[PDB]
Amino acid sequence: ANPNANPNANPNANPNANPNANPNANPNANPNANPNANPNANPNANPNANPNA
Amino acid sequence: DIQMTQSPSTLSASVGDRVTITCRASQSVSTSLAWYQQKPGKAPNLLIYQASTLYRGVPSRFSGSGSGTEFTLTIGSLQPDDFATYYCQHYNSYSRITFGQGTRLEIK
Amino acid sequence: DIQMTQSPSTLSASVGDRVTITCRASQSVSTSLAWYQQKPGKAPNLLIYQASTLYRGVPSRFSGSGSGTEFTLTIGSLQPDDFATYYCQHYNSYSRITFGQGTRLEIK
Amino acid sequence: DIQMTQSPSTLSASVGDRVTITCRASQSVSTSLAWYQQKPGKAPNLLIYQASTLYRGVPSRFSGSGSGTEFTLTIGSLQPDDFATYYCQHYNSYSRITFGQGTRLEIK
Amino acid sequence: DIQMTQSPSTLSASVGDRVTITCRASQSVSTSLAWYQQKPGKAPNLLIYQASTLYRGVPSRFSGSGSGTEFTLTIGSLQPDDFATYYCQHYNSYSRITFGQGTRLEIK
Amino acid sequence: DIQMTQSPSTLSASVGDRVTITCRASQSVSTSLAWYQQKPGKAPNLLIYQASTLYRGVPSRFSGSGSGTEFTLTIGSLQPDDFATYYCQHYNSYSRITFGQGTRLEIK
Amino acid sequence: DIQMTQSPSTLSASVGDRVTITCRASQSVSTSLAWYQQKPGKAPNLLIYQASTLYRGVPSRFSGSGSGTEFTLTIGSLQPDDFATYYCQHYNSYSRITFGQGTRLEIK
Amino acid sequence: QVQLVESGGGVVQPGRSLRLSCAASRLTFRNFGMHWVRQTPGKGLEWVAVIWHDGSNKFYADSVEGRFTISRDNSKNTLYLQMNSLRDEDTAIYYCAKDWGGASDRVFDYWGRGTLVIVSS
Amino acid sequence: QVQLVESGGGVVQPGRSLRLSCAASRLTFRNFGMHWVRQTPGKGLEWVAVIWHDGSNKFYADSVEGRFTISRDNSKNTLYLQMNSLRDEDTAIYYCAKDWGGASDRVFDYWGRGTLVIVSS
Amino acid sequence: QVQLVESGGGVVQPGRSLRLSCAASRLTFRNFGMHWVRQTPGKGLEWVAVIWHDGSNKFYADSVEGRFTISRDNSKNTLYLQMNSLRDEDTAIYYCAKDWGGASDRVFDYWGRGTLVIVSS
Amino acid sequence: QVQLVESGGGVVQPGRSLRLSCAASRLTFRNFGMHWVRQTPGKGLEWVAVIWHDGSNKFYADSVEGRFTISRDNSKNTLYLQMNSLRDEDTAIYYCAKDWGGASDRVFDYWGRGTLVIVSS
Amino acid sequence: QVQLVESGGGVVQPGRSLRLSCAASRLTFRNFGMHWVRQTPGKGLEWVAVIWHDGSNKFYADSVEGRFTISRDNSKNTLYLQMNSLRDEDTAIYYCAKDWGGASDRVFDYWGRGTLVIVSS
Amino acid sequence: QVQLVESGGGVVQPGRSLRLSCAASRLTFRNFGMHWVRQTPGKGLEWVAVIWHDGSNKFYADSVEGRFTISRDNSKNTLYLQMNSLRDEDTAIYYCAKDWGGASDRVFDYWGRGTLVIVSS
Repeated sequence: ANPNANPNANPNANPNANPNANPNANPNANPNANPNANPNANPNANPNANPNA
Repeated sequence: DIQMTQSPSTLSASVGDRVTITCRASQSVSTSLAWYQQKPGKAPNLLIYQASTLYRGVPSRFSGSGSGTEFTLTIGSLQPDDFATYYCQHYNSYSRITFGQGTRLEIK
Repeated sequence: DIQMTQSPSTLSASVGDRVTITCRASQSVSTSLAWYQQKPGKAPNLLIYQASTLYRGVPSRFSGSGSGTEFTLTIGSLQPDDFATYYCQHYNSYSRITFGQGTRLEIK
Repeated sequence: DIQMTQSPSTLSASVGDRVTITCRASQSVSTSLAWYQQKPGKAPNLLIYQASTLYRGVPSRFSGSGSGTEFTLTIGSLQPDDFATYYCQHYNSYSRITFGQGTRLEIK
Repeated sequence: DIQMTQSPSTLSASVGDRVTITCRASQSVSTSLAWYQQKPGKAPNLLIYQASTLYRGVPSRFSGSGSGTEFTLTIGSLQPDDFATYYCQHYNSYSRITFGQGTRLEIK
Repeated sequence: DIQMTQSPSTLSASVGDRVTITCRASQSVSTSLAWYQQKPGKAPNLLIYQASTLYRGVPSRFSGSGSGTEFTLTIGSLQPDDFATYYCQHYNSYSRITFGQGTRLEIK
Repeated sequence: DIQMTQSPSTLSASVGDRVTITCRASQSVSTSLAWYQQKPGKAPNLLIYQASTLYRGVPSRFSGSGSGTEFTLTIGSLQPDDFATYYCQHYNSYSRITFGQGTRLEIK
Repeated sequence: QVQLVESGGGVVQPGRSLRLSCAASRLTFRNFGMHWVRQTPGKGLEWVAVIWHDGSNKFYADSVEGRFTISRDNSKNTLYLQMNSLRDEDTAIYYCAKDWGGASDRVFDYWGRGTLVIVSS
Repeated sequence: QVQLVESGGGVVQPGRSLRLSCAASRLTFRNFGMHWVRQTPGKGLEWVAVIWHDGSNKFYADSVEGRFTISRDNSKNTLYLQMNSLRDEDTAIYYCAKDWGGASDRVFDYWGRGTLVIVSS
Repeated sequence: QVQLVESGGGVVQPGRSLRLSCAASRLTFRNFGMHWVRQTPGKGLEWVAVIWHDGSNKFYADSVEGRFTISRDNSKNTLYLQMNSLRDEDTAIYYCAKDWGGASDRVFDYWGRGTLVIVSS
Repeated sequence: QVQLVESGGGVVQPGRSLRLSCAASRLTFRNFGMHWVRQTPGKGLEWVAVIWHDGSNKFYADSVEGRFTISRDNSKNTLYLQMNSLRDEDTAIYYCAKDWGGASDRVFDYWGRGTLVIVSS
Repeated sequence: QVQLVESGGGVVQPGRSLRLSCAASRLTFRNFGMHWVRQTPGKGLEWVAVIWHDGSNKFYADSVEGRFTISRDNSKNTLYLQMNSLRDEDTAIYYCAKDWGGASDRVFDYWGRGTLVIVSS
Repeated sequence: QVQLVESGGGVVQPGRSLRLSCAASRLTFRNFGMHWVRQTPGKGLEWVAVIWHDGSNKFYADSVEGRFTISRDNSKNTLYLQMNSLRDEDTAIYYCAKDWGGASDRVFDYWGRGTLVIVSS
């Protein structure tokens, strides 16, 4: 019997795939988000503060 | 595409009767069929999905059946408000969405 | 949606017995099930998640197993406190969360 | 492979007659056949698929028939625009796509 | 430093026309942008601060809008005395004062 | 949470040998792992982060590798100092930090 | 910290040609990259900030480009005074500053 | 209760362009894919197109492949279908749609009112 | 230990609105997504809605789509579900919830007591 | 209205390589598998190769097995067929094709203009 | 070379409260997130809590939610973990820890010595 | 009406020094800040330096860091700017500037006449 | 033209302390942050530390945390770094630096010459 693949199998996409967002995602904050401060925060003073008394 | 044929084109009946509307597919669509009721001047509303399951809020007097290519929608007892145009719509995987011609229920 | 059906509707047993409660899925839900116990007058609490993992603080006499559409909650030795209503809840992706009808455990 | 033989190679005809073009398969191809019309200098255009269905946008004067190994394309009333080379193409399962030799239409 | 780009470089128009000059910053400057008019032989004079607020004594025909990176000066009705060089300036906190290239309004 | 499994629980080796310790994940944790060494009576210290990177101050004899759920800690030539308890830690995003049971290195 | 790898380590060229030096990032740094040139006996001097912007006083033959992890510093025309060690430095937010190994460009 | 209102219809000569909108109200628009359904005057029903929740994928019926472009904008809570190279077959009443959201059933539950598009001369 | 106390119940006519609250205590409110679970008088449990930790996304059961809206406001540690266009079915005992926080496990651990809502005439 | 333009033709000596392109326009290229069709100077038509929508599987005619490789780039909306070890029988006009999209009908509808490849010396 | 000392342990009855301190020395305390790691006498290591660099967010393991409250005070350079409603599964050695500082790497590098907390009768 | 006069210009060789003053008139110079802005012959404006009400701090542009030095003398109603290590790119008409006085507004109201300084040989 | 003078180096034994100074000249020290950069004998540049404009915040690399202490004195125009508990890897030429001053750009413009520190016995 024919042992090979079917070269005429439906090659197109599926136009009836589920077109919705997943109602069961992971609805939580990330506990492993970077908890540290930014070392590259601008360490210079602001030259645009008010120069008047 | 898969063409949908529903029979009869027109079927007249009176209040209190029982009618069955069929939908015939060109090829197997498993149980991926839906029935819609369109009253004149309005967009059609969902009646049956998965070819047998009752949609929410629809009176239980409608019943669906069938598998493969032969499917039947049965109204247990006709009511004055159930006179409209009925469409059968398939959503078989890898095939595009098509609708039937539209059966009409005419009073008496 | 996906319909959660669990059997039997009611199962009566005495203290010291072993009972198994099965939940049937309308379609495959992999292993993302849960079992809840509702003692009357109280909100239900969590017992099993992922259909096989025992929650924290639950007695080890509760056992769960199965995959696909056939799942079983097994109580190794029924205890006087373990008479309540049991539900099976699924959280399969791309499908909404549904619950079963709930089996009643009745003394003797 | 399945080698398609479409017969005869050339039919002269005038405007208004009826011409039938056949396509013979060496082995059963069920109903999976398609007919192409190639005007000179252009890529061929689809006319018939599934050996009996009319492709969208094709004038209804083209009609196909047959199943198994004997397939016929019939132009009911030939028109001056309908002079071109016609190819029959099969897409049977588990076999690779092949084309016919190409029947030509000659005026008068 | 923050580099703003104001386009067009030169915009010729007649009296009574409506002209709009833009000012695009290299990065978001909130609303901390100010516009000026500079006549030949004279120092630039302020027109708008906070990118929207009219300075005292400046004609109401000058109006400023925009936030973030895209800002615009609009003169609703061009008058003969508004032919000069107009520039845009930012004063974003933690950033030094740099200045634009310039749109010039020329007669006819 | 994610259950961290490291095997073997306890394996003995002699100085100069090659010993490899694996860590199994319940489901994929990308490549965010960390290996810890705990001498008895001492708080544990870091060897590998990101499942492949050697921490500064740690001898290059320690080596880790793997991706997905398969991760292995490899010792090129076990020295008398390296006799201790070894833990594998994961810090996958959106999941809580858990550890393994702790593999033990025992002399001879 | 990010290992900031620049390739090639050493590349020879003669005056007048086009020479390009790139630097690879272990993970995305967006566009917070900087380039430094270090002639022997002198501290490195900045050429490019924001991975594309030429610093003040920097000759126009110096040019930076790229984003994410792939960046390129391109020499418009190599000059006899452009023979030194070149470094790539990133200042990504929430990350510590690291430098590259240093690419040496050598006569002929 | 969720109502869908369409707009942008009228009369266009064959070969001109046209834009159709499906501004929705009280519907969690971003979570739901949307379809367009076309009803010809002969009371036939044809499906037009579908766009996913984020707009990642689109699918068109072959009768409008390459001529119809549908785009969804989540921010303004509205859907767009732009029509190019129309002809006599595209004169019909156009309904918006909203996929029911099930795992594998492509059925429509909250239909819109409908906007009429006429192609003639 | 974490207790959830819900409030805002009562009896309303069909078609009227009603506000509910789930003021929580001793729980890290901002870090967890929450649900609303509805238990019908027929002892059936039914899920209603879910809001993410920061309120970016909401999902509703189709039985309450276009009628229910949940809102989270982290500052006073409370959860809201405001109802529009109720009917006879919507009469049930309303529980709060708190998703367990697993990587992909949607389960409820700290259920609330329950707030009763009656729709009748 | 969906147009496929092919390029990369010319003349090459036998045994040399050559690259072909089928840059598509206005088609949702990602959803459709594509075919290459070769038309010999004898006016015969030969099917060459087909690639699926995402490139998961490829199929070749026995006359081009191991010498021809087809690849698809969904991002740039184009199709590639690279030929190696050419000979005299491969001199023909190469047509790009587009599978109709039916459930089980592998039939080409939107063909390209055509690219001529000459193998001689 | 960066030493973290902990204090405030002892033996308490179940359901009673206790305070822990993690006063640090020579470490840049305000620029680093810190953790609390629990090691049961069964030699198992379990993470307990983590607080961001200004204390904007706090995360706890599910087994300790609602019972343990942790906070940071940069001014006198110490870390606290206040214990409420304990039980027999909290008998363990409690380790202070410091997040390495990687962009996405949550690993502990300078551990504290550890303070024993025992609950019994 | 508040008028500001600059003086002290001329032509100097590169590397030489020069003092620029913009002594005020009818301005309350003591309590309110001053600005120095350069307008190159290319019609571009470049801010140079700022001095506060009491002269506590000096903020300079990067192109003038270490080559310019500004000072304030409130007693004589005058503002100073000193310049060293000059080169060709620093040729322009030098304009003393005066802020508006807003809480967060660095905008100019009473602008200078301008003084020309040339770097040549 | 802004030149940075750094001093205080020499050869020290492992484990002993050492003080490095970065006295500035003509640069506005108060309004600019400062950086220490270590250039190893293996031709590698490692960032060491940065101090804010007024000393409010202070950062270190992982290899020098707790063992290095930097301080900023605006009064006599110097940047200070105290160097403690050393071993062999700290033997390198130590560069002073000054961040350019951009809103989000941490790039050094005016490097120092460098003071070389030996750790040996």
